[PDB]
Amino acid sequence: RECISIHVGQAGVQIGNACWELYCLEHGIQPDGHVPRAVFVDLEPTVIDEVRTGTYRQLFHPEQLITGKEDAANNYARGHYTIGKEIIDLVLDRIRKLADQCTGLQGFSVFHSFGGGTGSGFTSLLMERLSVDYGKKSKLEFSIYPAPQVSTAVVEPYNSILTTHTTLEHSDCAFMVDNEAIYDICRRNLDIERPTYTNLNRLIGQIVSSITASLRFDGALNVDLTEFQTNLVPYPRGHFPLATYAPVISAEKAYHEQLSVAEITNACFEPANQMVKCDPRHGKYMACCLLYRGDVVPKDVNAAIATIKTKRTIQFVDWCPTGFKVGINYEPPTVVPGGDLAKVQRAVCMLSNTTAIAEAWARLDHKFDLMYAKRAFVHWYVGEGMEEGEFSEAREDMAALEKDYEEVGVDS
Amino acid sequence: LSFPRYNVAEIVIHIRNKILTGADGKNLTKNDLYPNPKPEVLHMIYMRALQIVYGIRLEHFYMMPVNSGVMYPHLMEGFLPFSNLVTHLDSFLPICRVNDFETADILCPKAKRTSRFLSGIINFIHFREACRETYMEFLWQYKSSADKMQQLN
Amino acid sequence: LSFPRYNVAEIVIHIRNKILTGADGKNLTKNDLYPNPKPEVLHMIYMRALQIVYGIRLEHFYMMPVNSGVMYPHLMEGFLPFSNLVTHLDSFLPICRVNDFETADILCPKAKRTSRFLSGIINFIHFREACRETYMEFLWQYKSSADKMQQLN
Amino acid sequence: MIKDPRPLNDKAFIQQCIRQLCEFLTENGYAHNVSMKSLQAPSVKDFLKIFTFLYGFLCPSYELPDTKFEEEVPRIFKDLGYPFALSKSSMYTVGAPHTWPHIVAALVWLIDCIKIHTAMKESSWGEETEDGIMHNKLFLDYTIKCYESFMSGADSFDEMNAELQSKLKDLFNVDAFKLESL
Amino acid sequence: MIKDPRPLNDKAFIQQCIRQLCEFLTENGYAHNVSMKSLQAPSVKDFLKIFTFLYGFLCPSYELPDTKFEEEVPRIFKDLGYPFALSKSSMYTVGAPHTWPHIVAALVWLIDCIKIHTAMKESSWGEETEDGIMHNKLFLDYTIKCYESFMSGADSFDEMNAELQSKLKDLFNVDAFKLESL
Amino acid sequence: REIVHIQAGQCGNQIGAKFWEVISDEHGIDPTGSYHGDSDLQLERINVYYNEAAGNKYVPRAILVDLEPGTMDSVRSGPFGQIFRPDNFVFGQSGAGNNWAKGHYTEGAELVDSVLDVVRKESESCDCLQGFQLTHSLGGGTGSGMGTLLISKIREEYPDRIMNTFSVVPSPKVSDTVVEPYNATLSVHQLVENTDETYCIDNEALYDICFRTLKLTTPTYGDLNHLVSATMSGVTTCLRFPGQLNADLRKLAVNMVPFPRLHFFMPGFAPLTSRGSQQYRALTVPELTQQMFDAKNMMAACDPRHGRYLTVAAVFRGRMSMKEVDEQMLNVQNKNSSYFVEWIPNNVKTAVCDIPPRGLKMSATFIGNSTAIQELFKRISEQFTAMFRRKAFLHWYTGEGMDEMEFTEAESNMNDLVSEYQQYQD
Ligand SMILES: CC(=O)O[C@H]1C(=O)[C@@]2(C)[C@H]([C@H](OC(=O)c3ccccc3)[C@]3(O)C[C@H](OC(=O)[C@H](O)[C@@H](NC(=O)c4ccccc4)c4ccccc4)C(C)=C1C3(C)C)[C@]1(OC(C)=O)CO[C@@H]1C[C@@H]2O
Ligand SMILES: Nc1nc2c(ncn2[C@@H]2O[C@H](COP(=O)(O)OP(=O)(O)OP(=O)(O)O)[C@@H](O)[C@H]2O)c(=O)[nH]1
Ligand SMILES: Nc1nc2c(ncn2[C@@H]2O[C@H](COP(=O)(O)OP(=O)(O)O)[C@@H](O)[C@H]2O)c(=O)[nH]1
Ligand SMILES: [Mg+2]
Ligand SMILES: [Zn+2]
Repeated sequence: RECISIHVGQAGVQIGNACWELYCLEHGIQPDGHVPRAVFVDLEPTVIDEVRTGTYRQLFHPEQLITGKEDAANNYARGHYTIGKEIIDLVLDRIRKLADQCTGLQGFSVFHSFGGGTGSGFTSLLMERLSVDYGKKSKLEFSIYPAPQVSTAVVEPYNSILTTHTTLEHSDCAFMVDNEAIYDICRRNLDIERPTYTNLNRLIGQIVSSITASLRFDGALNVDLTEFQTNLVPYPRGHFPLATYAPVISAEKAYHEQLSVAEITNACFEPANQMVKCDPRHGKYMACCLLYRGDVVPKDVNAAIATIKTKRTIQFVDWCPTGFKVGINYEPPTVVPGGDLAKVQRAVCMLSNTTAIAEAWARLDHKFDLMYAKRAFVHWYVGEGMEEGEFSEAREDMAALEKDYEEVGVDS
Repeated sequence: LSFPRYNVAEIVIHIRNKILTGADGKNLTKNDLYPNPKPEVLHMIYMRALQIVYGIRLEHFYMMPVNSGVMYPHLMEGFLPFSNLVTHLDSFLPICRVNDFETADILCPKAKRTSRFLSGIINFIHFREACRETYMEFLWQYKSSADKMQQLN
Repeated sequence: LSFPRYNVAEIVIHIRNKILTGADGKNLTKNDLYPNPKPEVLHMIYMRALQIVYGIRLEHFYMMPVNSGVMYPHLMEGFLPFSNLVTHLDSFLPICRVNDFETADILCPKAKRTSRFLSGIINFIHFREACRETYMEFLWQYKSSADKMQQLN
Repeated sequence: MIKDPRPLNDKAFIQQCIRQLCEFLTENGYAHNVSMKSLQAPSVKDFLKIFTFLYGFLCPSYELPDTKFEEEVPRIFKDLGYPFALSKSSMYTVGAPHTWPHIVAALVWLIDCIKIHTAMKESSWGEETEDGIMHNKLFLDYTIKCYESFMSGADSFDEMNAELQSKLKDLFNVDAFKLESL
Repeated sequence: MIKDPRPLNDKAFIQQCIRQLCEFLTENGYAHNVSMKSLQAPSVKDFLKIFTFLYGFLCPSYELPDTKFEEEVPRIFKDLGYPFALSKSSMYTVGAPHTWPHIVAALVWLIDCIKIHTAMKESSWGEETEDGIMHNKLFLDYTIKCYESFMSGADSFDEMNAELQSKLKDLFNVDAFKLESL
Repeated sequence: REIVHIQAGQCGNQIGAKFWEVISDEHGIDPTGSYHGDSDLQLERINVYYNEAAGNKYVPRAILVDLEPGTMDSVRSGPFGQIFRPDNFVFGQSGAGNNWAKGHYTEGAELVDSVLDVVRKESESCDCLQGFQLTHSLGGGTGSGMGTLLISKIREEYPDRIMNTFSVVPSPKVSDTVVEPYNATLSVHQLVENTDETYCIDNEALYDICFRTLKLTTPTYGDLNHLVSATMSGVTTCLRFPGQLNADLRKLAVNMVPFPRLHFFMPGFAPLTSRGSQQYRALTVPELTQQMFDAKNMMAACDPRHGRYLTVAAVFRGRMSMKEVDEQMLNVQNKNSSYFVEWIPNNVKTAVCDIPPRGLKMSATFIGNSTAIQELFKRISEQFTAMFRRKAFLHWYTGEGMDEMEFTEAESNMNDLVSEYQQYQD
């Protein structure tokens, strides 16, 4: 029934504090109410401390807040092997101590930031140690994969080609939200050149609320977590769909809010609104899980979608007749009291697997090579319990992820 | 099936002394022979043993039979040492008093069976040493009498 | 392996007296032979020893074998003394009653082993001195009788 | 052994592979019906029957352990010297469109091992040992013979020594009425 | 020995070096697969396997101590008489673009040592000693023979002295029925 | 986390006074007083530079190494001079001769053990050590020689903790010493092989940047020092503050050093406007990147425009949009694709603290790893040879127990170091 969550890496923790905020906010549980149902991991104390100093301070147990005073290191190796190792046990312990206390759970919603040290590496083995300790569950990892041109870390790809290959054979469904492609939404669909990280977080903090929160919440067309991976992954590769939200209108500027279904659903497939720089440049969808929430008439959907199924310029895979999982919830969304999110009475958090990422992975793989081609910051990992193996052998890994996402599509 | 002369600890010491060399022996430990034997460690031991006894080299473990007719010869060299290793162990282990050797012994070793084998080899190796002394003494006697021949003609 | 006749302190004194000369011997101290021997000090000792016994010179330690076929002969002279040193020590140490000498003894010396070697050399050196006296006495006897020959013809 | 020389994404080559597998199974008495058609996208259950059959030519009477095949099958290909790693997830989806080409290729490579190993059971020297033995073929004969005796409780080796001396007289023309007749 | 005569920054010469290394490894039974490709930028782990192999031709059964290779490898090249210092930091980055040319060069020089040393185990005189010995080849023979006897518990050396006098009569035609017959 | 500053030599020392003059105020620590901190955040992370004893006395955890009393006796007899525990003063009343050899082999080598002693007392302080900060000048004895030794020892004692080095490489135009290239070439040598992050500052790159970027007409040393100390505060201490995207010495190290040499950077501060007038506030952000990335404004002597970059780390510290930050960086990376090296898709390492420099609204430290610094070690290396050739003031070295092969060594080493760096400019 439940779904634990492990927010790993400063980012996965910032986003965590955010997604965790939106929660109580739409459940009437102020600062000090019940008890969360997740944990927080980081090898840099000062960040988890922010959850220990700032807002939502006492809504957590100093037990579900793991820290390694030591060093973060923007390098996979160190975070996965060398350092990150020391903490893992302890980490697990909570996701085994928190996993027990419950009643027939469904899985762990993992929150990490692909291209980091504590986020890429660590998790790599966290999800790793999970796939074995609970192979019998769902492993949906919600990632924030590398901005297409606006990356931060100098190594980023090293850290992301490595978190992909190690987690690939362990996740159930990996959701992806592109940090940059979300900015566009903040520039083009909300207008603000002042987007603090605290915003992107409010956003995913939204799209995510549509996943677990409301879905695990009764409705006219419930959709379990398992449901996802089933209706969402055509193949064992921990396939990565993309998150998209519909009413991303500004709560100040424009106001046409009352945008009946027929509209908000069409607003999902236009590439300028998908929290991912993977513009459907060719990527044929192969399965979409349209999660609606608020006042929505099933016919409105079983029509708004029909209209789409016949737009053709939206070309769905061949081997897939119908790939539209319609998830209907009741309670409308719940916008921050005064952030910058419109606040409509219905939304569409549609996520999907698109042959599109054939790109995004490509463009991120290429990156890697360029540097590896010169070993660039390699000495930083080797000296951290890794080898020419793990790199070269994780490169070959993704290689067959560029072929995979190619074969499962583009062909009939 | 009598009891093996040696347990794993002793077996390591005899392999170091008599079969493996330098780094190879120094790296060899109990845990890569029991309770689950690392097939690639046994490969090295069984191979070195054969080399010592039959005077044979690494290269001989890469011989390709002529009537195989495979399509990609270069893709098969990973398998050659196994195939040859098996063919020779067929002939050698009966000498070391082991008659029930099977291909699965190389591909998927069991603790007790492989400790029985290594004892049999180690035993035989101690015996041929005793024979070497006798043999080399006779050899020195005849090649020295073949010299007192050319020194007399 | 019996016990070496001398400990390091005595070994230094015998090397000064019988093998090294002037500055070379004066510089020689316990700590460059134990507990970790300075390979270049042993090089000098082993080399001088060979010179004394075989009547051989520094130049002989720079002989290049003819069928080597190296690309940069002048870049190899650092190695030549080592290679030759080893080739001769192969023949000499068995004479000084040392049979287990190995190349690593020059490149990477151990305290006890090298003190065993230096004792064996020092021992042999004392013995050939005793033989020198006997030999030179016979030599003086025969080259003096070869003179009483030309003084009589 | 690093980059695959094989045209794995050429239809004809994958079709050639399937043909070889089909042929081999049929010609070696495989118990279940197979055809070019039935081998285009086998079920995992099928694959495991086929793999078990082929591998049984190398390990007689072999059955794969009842769980963890996704670990075992790849391990076996590794231990046989297959130059290319087979992923855990390949194993769950062996018959899938972008997967079967790699797997059928692997099976046909295994078939090639069988061929090599079968030829090896017909025909495929070391005269000196690296611990100072000369005429090793003579020493081994001597040593083996002594061992049989020893293993029979024998305390001395006169028979074996006598025979060794006979052969050593012939290897270097020498005895008594030769070395002292001169 | 001071300034390197070798064209270390000529691609062809570094390629020539790699070729020599590749050839040598393959032709001397090196256990791991190597190719012109695999040797362009080896890992430190690889380098250490390659170095250990090569050096083992000089120090049989050699393994490098389990820590401090960055100190050891350079020390060994120094003690072998390599004219050029190899830095501690070279050792951590052996395969790196501006480093491998120096290191491959060093390995090929080591290979040349092996060649020199192997030839030396075939073929490569001192008739007078610098402490007054004349006919040292005769003295050494005498001295060695006396030592064997001595080392056997012998107290006198009549056999050896007698043999020495035989040879000294032949070196200067002289005895008794010669020096007094005149 | 933590660090332990090291004031090697006079310069490195003089600067200590300025680095601590600043940092303290950027942490509300009065002379011997405690934390008067205008806020409450300038305390949760102080540890990085102090120690708890009394309860109002957080003492700087640095080391003051010098063979010239008068110096430390000027730093200890002035302003903040009375905050260092006397134990910190590792003096060498000997003759602090201006010889690299006199402070590295003969005179300094003695005072070393009595230093390492303390560098251990401070390291084994508490919690977890990160690395050590090192200030000095590569143009003197107590600086290049003795300080370059202090590290060679430090890096043997904790090859784990990092080593940032702040070197005052010998300014071009005019050398404030004569053997300079001797004391220098010899210290850079030691650097390229121990510390793993070096920030090279040039007394004349400063003047310039201080007389034209600050209409400042009488730039006393105190100033230069002050400007420098401003950058080293943005680097370390800063990142030991919260941030949307924070980093720390390692991130900085693990994102800036592609190849183990250690590589040297060139720090640049953001708001560098003259007092009154200039107080333009054009600091929205494009104004900071405008700044930081221009030629002038690089504390180094060389000009970036003269050679690609390998890495860059804009360590900003003042509330801004992870969008207008992450964005700007890009255009910057495209307007100058020319010089920014290619085999690194994203050279830049954007870092973002929150709280800014006490009195300012928005700043951003720049730590550039450009190939341009090739054209400096060249300089140095040249000066050497031109004088080495004639063994100029060499007797002051050898006569101090040195080697004719020692100088050879360094030059070459550091000389090769020039070579390599070009391997990427191409
Ligand atoms: C009324 C007002 O706003 O005054 C400003 C000011 O006029 C200006 C010109 C300051 C001023 O700085 C200088 O004039 C300066 C003098 C020598 C060397 C370098 C700089 C200022 O003195 C410097 C001072 O800086 C700080 O307070 C920072 O926290 C800074 N602190 C110190 O450097 C410091 C100085 C003395 C004692 C202790 C610390 C800092 C920067 C980075 C990291 C840590 C601390 C500021 C904003 C100002 C004055 C006071 C006029 C500027 O510099 C800095 C470092 O902020 C020079 O260009 C900037 C722009 C500022 O607006
Ligand atoms: N959406 C979003 N992205 C973030 C946030 N914080 C960081 N990121 C992104 O995630 C990546 C940063 O990872 P880091 O913060 O460097 O590292 P980490 O993953 O927390 O772990 P360490 O490297 O060990 O510190 C960059 O690509 C950032 O753009 C956040 O709050 N929200
Ligand atoms: N920025 C700066 N440079 C200094 C200071 N003091 C000396 N220098 C520089 O340091 C060099 C001289 O070395 P010095 O510090 O006297 O050496 P030491 O005292 O013997 O270790 C010259 O290049 C000076 O410009 C200072 O307070 N600030
Ligand atoms: Mg972090
Ligand atoms: Zn409206």
